[PDB]
Amino acid sequence: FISENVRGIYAFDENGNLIEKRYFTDKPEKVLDQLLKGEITKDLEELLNSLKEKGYDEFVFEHPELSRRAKELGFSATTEFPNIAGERLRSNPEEFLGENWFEEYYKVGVALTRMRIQEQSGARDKMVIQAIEALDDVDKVINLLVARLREWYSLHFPELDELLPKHPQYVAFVKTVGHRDNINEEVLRELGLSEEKIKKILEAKEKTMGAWMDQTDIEVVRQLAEEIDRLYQLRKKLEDYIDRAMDDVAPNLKALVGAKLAARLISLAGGLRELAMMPSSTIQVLGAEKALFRHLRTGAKPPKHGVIYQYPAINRSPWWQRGKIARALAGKLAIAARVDYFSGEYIAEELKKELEARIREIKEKY
Amino acid sequence: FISENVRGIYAFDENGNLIEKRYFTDKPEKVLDQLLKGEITKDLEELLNSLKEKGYDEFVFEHPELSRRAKELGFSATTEFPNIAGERLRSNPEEFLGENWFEEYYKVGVALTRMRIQEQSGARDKMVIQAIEALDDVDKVINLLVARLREWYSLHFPELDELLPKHPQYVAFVKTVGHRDNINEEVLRELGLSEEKIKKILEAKEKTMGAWMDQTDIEVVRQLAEEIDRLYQLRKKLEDYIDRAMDDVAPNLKALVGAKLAARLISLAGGLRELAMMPSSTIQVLGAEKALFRHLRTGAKPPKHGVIYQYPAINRSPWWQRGKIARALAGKLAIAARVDYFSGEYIAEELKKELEARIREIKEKY
Amino acid sequence: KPSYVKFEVPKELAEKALQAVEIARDTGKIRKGTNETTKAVERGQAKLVIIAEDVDPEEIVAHLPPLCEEKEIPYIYVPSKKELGAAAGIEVAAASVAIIEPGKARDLVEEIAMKVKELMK
Amino acid sequence: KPSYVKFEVPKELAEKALQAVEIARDTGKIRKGTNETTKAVERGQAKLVIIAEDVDPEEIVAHLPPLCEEKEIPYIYVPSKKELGAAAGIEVAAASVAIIEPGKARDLVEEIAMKVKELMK
RNA sequence: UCGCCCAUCAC
RNA sequence: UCGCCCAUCAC
RNA sequence: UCGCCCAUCAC
RNA sequence: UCGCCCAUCAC
Repeated sequence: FISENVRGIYAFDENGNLIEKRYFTDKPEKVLDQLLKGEITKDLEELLNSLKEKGYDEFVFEHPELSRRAKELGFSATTEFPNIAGERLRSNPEEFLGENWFEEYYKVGVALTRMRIQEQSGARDKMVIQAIEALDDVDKVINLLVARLREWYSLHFPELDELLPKHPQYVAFVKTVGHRDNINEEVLRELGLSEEKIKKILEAKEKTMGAWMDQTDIEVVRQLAEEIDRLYQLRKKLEDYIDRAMDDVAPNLKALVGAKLAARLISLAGGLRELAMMPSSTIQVLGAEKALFRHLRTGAKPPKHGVIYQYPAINRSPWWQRGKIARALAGKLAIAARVDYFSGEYIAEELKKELEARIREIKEKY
Repeated sequence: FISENVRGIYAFDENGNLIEKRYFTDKPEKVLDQLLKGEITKDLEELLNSLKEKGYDEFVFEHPELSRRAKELGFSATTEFPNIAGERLRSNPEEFLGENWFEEYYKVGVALTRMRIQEQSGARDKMVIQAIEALDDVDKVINLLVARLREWYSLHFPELDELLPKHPQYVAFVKTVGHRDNINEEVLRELGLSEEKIKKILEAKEKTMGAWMDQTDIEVVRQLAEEIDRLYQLRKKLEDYIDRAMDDVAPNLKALVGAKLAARLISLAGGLRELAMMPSSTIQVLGAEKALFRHLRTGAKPPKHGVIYQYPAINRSPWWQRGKIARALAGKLAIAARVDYFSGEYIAEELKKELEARIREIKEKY
Repeated sequence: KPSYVKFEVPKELAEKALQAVEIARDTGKIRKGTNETTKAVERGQAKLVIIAEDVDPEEIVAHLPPLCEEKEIPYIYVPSKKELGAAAGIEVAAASVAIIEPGKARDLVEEIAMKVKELMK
Repeated sequence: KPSYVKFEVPKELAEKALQAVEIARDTGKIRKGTNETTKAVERGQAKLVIIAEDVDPEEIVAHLPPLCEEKEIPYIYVPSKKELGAAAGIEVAAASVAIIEPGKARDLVEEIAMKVKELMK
């Protein structure tokens, strides 16, 4: 009844004609992975509710678990993979996407293969900063090797230097030409030069004042141009890395302790400003409640720990370790709360490593 | 320039005249909690875009940290709490809000104050099912005690029972009016009855067939009506709990192992489906990298743990327990994935309590 | 009653599958508990799988029925996990049990498979 | 350059804040380290607070400037956490130090407060 | 030029 | 203890 | 009817 | 050791 592909979502009847079609409201790989692995997304949800407004009460999908979620959503849903909606779209894609269809299938297939692995840094913005310094350093060494490439190739074709000002167009010219008699109207028009620019170059090749480099020499200058086109491809891999890396952003307290303790410390300080304004030797005892109250009013036993008690090394360990870990944890938390309020920048894998190290030190001690 | 209020957000000029004000597009009690603790909201993003498009730049706010989020995001923001916007708006709301402004202050202020406490039960869907049975059992006791109240009071004034059949209105009559010779035209309007109902009842004041209750016989019937009034307040206490707690949703893996580790483990399995299908013995070794390779290909010792080594009770921990904890963690992890994937209910603090009992037993044994 | 069941049954077939565990254990090849059941399920090798009706939380076995469609093997349920553990010879409980080789019980496991293929339909 | 050093410090008064720590050490009432600074910066009447210029992450002391603007107290800084620890008289480091009573340092705190209040203005 | 194992120690 | 796919370096 | 001190075990 | 606010109830 319903089926999905690279560009959209389609409903066909039990005789075999189209009822309705949708396209995705987010980037296609990001929505299609959910629909491929078996879970529901808003664009398929709006289509199947359009079929419910149009008076269809029974539904047939392709994936067994998307069908399982569809009945849990309140629908008479079942699974039959050979059904007409998918059978038509996958048999005659040129009827729906036209005679170029495989190019859009390609563009999302490679992107899904780039997405079906997890991405989690401890230093993502610092890695982006080193990629930004690499982008100026790469452009700066491209400029250096291009200055040598201009001067050395000017021994063999000196008229070229003023004639091709655009640096990557000079690099790709020397990469593919090598020796000056491989210059033809065809290869210059494949390299995408204008008929005007091709009215020169060829005029100069018939009259050049340059010297002679042998076949054995001029391939070294061709290899210099090929390694500069390697550097220009690395330049794009740096730009495309940053274009992904700016999606992995997060708060620190969620990683160092997680919501059960993070939202408790925020609520017992009344707010996240107030938690960031607190000392470790009060963050230790936030949510000690009746124990903090009577340590004041009746001068009772000082509270050893508050709501931090259910931490992964307190409610489950010997008394010797329970007191020492409580204040060390509250120290590292007083750093983490100030980071998440005043700057919002991510360092929490190092705050974890230091709390691994101090608890390993508590282990070699006790 | 900006002033910060409950009846929307406001902008005024250097001379103290209004420019524009806008009303909120999420629940105002949540919009005030953000703006009071100093983070900025969508309706104020729109009001400062309106103020920018009018041709002003000097964006003085009342609050320092709201002004921090504004200039940290990129706006031309400063701070003065006594600025001419707040000095006008809070001096005379009548010029801007309308004369009943205190109703709008009241209805959101009491809601914010009822809302300023955080929530973290361990299995809250079960802890709300018991309140749905409490609503069934509360109407069940009301529909029992009011039958006794009807039968006893109808000894003295039977002309009311078929005339006030809705049980709360009969209880309010027997609580507040009580003895039949108290009945007059004014106290029935102070009870909220209509003229069509007050022609009757007063009809019976001169001619009832009921037999006499004395001054402290009617008292115990009033005590019963005064306690049944509190059972209607208990019905409000349950209605106000159900409207707050029955909208909750939380993932289990996100609480048992923490969000970043859960999200990583889901991808070393290929998906959350696989993490909900696979055995604990395989879930134990997911993403061990070249240690799993040499166990298969080279016939080495099996790895004790994969990516579960990053779990906050394995990563820091001494050798005697690291393997024992990794096995029980892989079982309890396989359960949490099965709950998030097949059921969509929350039990994660129970799953933690059981692994915490097993960790205490590991200390008690080794 | 749990979510994961796909067809209704009386004590019919179910008491015969519990009886098959009581003779496959010492004439054939068997495993007990749900992670060993799941190893023999995922790598296909379980010829018949038996699961309990009273697992608590119920979710720990909820994969075994759809995963037995995905690999094409018969599955059945029985009324109590403690009695399934006792049929598997152990002194605790078992949420599931897996038959790798029926031993003497081949005609009996083939009856169970042939009559469960009347219900998986 | 960290976000908390919000005014440019000259070749004067910085050494006078270092000296104010040195002579309060045995004669006033004083706290050292940033969490003890934080509680004596909230509670009772602090007189002056001192920070290092090399605190890293800067976020741990980045709270001290806005916390001084809410409560009408002056702050100042000195070139190193290791020198600020040595000024307090401990052989580790200190990110900050707080004065509760100046002892000998009372005329130094009065000169620093007068000169900084008209610098930042 | 490269690899393994027993006892003891640690997270 | 063994199988296949696969990069890279080499004869 | 209730509290306090000291010695001691498990986590 | 010493105070301040709080609900609900008494001799």
